[PDB]
Amino acid sequence: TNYKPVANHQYNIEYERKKKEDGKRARADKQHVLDMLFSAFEKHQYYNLKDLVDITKQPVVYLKEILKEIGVQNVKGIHKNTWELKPE
Amino acid sequence: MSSSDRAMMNAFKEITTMADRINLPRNIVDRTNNLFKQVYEQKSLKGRANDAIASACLYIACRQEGVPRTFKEICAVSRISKKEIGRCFKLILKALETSVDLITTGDFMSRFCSNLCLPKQVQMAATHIARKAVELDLVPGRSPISVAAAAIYMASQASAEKRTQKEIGDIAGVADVTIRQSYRLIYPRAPDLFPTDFKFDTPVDKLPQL
Amino acid sequence: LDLAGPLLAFLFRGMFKNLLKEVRIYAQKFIDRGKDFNLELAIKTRIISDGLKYSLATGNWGDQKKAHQARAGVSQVLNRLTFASTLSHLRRLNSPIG
Amino acid sequence: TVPKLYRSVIEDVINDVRDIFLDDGVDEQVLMELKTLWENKLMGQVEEEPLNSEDDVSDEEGQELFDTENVVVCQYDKIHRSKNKWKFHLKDGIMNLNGRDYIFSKAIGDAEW
Amino acid sequence: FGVLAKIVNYMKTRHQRGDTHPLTLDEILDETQHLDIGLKQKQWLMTEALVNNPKIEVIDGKYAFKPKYNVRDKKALLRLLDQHDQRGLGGILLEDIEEALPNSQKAVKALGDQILFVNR
Amino acid sequence: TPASESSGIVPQLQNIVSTVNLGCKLDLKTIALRARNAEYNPKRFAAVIMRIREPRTTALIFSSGKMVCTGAKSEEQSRLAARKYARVVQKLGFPAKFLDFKIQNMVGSCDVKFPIRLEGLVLTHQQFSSYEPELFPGLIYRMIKPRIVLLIFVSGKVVLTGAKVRAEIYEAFENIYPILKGFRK
Amino acid sequence: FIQMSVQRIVEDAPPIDLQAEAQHASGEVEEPPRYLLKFEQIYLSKPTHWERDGAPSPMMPNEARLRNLTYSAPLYVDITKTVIKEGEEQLQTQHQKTFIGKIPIMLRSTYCLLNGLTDRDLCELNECPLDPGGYFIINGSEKVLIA
Amino acid sequence: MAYQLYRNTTLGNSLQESLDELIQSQQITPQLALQVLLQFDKAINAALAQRVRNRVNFRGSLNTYRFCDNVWTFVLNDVEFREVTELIKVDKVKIVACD
Repeated sequence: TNYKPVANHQYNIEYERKKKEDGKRARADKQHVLDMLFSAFEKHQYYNLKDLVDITKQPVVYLKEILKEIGVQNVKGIHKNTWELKPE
Repeated sequence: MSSSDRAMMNAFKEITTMADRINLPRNIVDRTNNLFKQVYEQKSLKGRANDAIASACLYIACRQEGVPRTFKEICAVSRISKKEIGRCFKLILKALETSVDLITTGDFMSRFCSNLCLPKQVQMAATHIARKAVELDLVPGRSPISVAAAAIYMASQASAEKRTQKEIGDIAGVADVTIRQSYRLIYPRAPDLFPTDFKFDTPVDKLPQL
Repeated sequence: LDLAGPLLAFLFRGMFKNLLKEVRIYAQKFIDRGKDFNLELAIKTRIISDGLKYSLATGNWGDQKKAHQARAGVSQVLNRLTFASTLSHLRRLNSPIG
Repeated sequence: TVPKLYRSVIEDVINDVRDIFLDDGVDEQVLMELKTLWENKLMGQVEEEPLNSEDDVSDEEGQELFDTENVVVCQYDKIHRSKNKWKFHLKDGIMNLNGRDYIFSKAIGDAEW
Repeated sequence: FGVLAKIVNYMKTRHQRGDTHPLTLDEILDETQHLDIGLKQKQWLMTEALVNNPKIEVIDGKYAFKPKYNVRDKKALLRLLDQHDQRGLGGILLEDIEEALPNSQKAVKALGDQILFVNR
Repeated sequence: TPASESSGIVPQLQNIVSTVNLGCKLDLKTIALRARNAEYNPKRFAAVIMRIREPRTTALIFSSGKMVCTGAKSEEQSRLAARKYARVVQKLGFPAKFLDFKIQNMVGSCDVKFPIRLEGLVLTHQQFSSYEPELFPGLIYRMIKPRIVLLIFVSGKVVLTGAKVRAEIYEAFENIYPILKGFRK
Repeated sequence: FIQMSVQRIVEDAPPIDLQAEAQHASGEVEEPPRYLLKFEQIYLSKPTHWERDGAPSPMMPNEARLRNLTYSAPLYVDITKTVIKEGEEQLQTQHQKTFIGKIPIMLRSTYCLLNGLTDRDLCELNECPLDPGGYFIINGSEKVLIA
Repeated sequence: MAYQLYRNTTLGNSLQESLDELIQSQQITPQLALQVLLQFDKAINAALAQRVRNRVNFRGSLNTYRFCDNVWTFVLNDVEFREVTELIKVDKVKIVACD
């Protein structure tokens, strides 16, 4: 018979990791994020929103506010909310 | 043509998959299925994880069948923290407006002694030891399972079927020091706590100390 | 002549493929979270167990949801009219009836 | 033994930048001047607005800048507090106490506030 | 592209902030403390980037507005709007805020005056 | 005739929680910087945590300007600290105020000095009393009279909280003590 | 079949390994995590039944008839967990011994422990000495495979 | 991330002053001073991870504290650094603790 661990082990393991850092970070970046945008878009004209979320450490809704500010977006013929910098 | 129930529908498969892991009687599971259905129908707690509710339904049914299983055990078959199960449990008691029952040590004398393959005489002796101890409130603090395990320990220590606290501790899940403390609380009455129908393998005087 | 062993192994083989994939579905969940692995939690023993309960009880042969039509009535309740009737039941032989 | 270690670093840092000095086309005697200069350097209210009716519980901040304090710089491993009881777990530190210089690899502390 | 988007955005920002006057590339570098972008890049930005921009306005030796060419007219765009013969090209709510002031206070009065809004 | 057949053991109040608005938006980063005895980490929480040795309660300074006072032994002391907190924030250079001050929570405790049979108690008052030895060693009594929560322990110790009025602790305790005496072991 | 065939399937292809997603750009995490699973001997308990108290008991085929239970035994397995975690900690192994199921057993099987008992033992069990079985008991009902 | 802060020390400053002199005497280029300082930074970090081994215990009541950008800055008073030979009591000490 297998021991009951009062809390899910992996969840518990998840806990040691979880307590280290949060995704709830600050917005002192109406600037550092655009600079990073030049870096990414220098490699390709357009990127997926999730991938844009990966470089960032901020809420998507806030991120949505930024991508609207210097760009527009697509379905790129692939439905996916893909964003790119404004050609104009 | 049924998206609303699909998490509930899946929850009962997961209830069944949770009852599966430890060979639970279906009557218990059925009430459990009925309990969830009821909890689902309220929807007041829709802001809660289904698997916790299923697990809490499960803890309740065992108590409703007069044979509770420890959250520790219930945790073994689920990802939900004992805390969240307890939390959800309270919510269900409030949700379904129904009372519960207090635990008894003897209800776990069976399987643990079974897991140790201890003979009924030791098993029954432990139960008296436990029963006498609680009637006298010799241990107004320690969890009854912790108290029961030490009684079992004492009993096992009163028979040839002696076992180390760590093995017992391992089976009950309680800390080996907690048994050690609980033992210290029951030890003063080790001799008189035994049932009148018993055959020592070791004198109470020769009962170890820790 | 078809017997229980090669037949059971076929279900055993199929359910194991079902079981292997079901655990793999957890493995997909495991990579999804990236949270530590749990072997006992992925387990769904009953699936095969209950699956076998059907084949054994009804005499039917398959996943019932799909393949089963060509293998109905593999297995039946023992006859106890006489011991000889019973022994006859134990030793009876059948065919795909063409 | 500790002052020796400090030297080891002095030798190691100077030597390891030597090649950089060369890359600038700078003479190694200048490097020796660097070391030489360096070594020599070594040795009540009744309204929601009249808040000022509560003035002065704060003390003087100029207590914090006169180098009355010797300085310490170190990474921290763990900080703990219990209402007024503080606990500190520190590592890899540079201390400068009474003009003297010290170093440590690990530090554990306790404090009340 | 990013730098240009940064240049446009800064120019927009400083203008909103109060600097309602034509600027230069050098003046932007200077004010942004990014002057050390390299003469080559500096030059390429000045005589190709601010040339490939399709809406950049050469006032003389100073670049002007790309998104809003109209003056700080603020309230009243009635003369343009009334033109039902061409619907009035009317103005975008974004364009109106860009023009001078937030729309809402003006709009509340305008809703009972001469302006109607569709969410479309 | 006494109000209760048992009466007293002075349930002493031990903690008060209050909140107040400084009437202005603040920059906690600056505050954290300026303060000599406060902590702040946006990665952990959006407010500054400040403490004073005189009040010994701790304050929570939201960017909104709202503040929380904790640790105080009395509503006044909570008010005093919060007022004391509000001045220094002002003294940092901010237009802090004492707008909308109110008590948020009060905590009391006492000992009945005798053991009681919780089994009977959780049985007889399941509607209100609540306990689980597998959960927590203390019995939880949620009184509704004055909406008070009590915590009842095997040793006879009791804790009361959720109060915004000190009398309610006395009152909640005045109702529960006789009952407890009737549940003496 | 019990002795080898199920085991041959267990001998066949149960080992599986799984590798986590790379999740690009994370940094310098050396490469996506990876996990492997390994299996050894399969184990079978004697026919037994778990009473509502959660405790086990011997499954008497006579008991199976009365309580209308399905004659079955626990099936157990040696399981191994094995990390080519694609990290510096390659070859780190973790052992399991896992309950996989309850297999219904043929009467008079080798595992039908009554098979050694005398007629006198069988009558002591209230079993019929001229009842060789050879058919399963499912939900207390007798079931025979037709060839 | 490399800790530039360790350049703001006697060790770091005596280097920088000696280097600044070398810049005043123009015996080196400012770029050279930067690379050497950068190397010194890398070198001093390494020495901490390697040559350093000694640990110390300390006690002292907290006088003041501050925290921002994952760096704590305290100032404690009546502090006592404890070592088997170099016991050191101090009226006040400033503590900077980077992450």
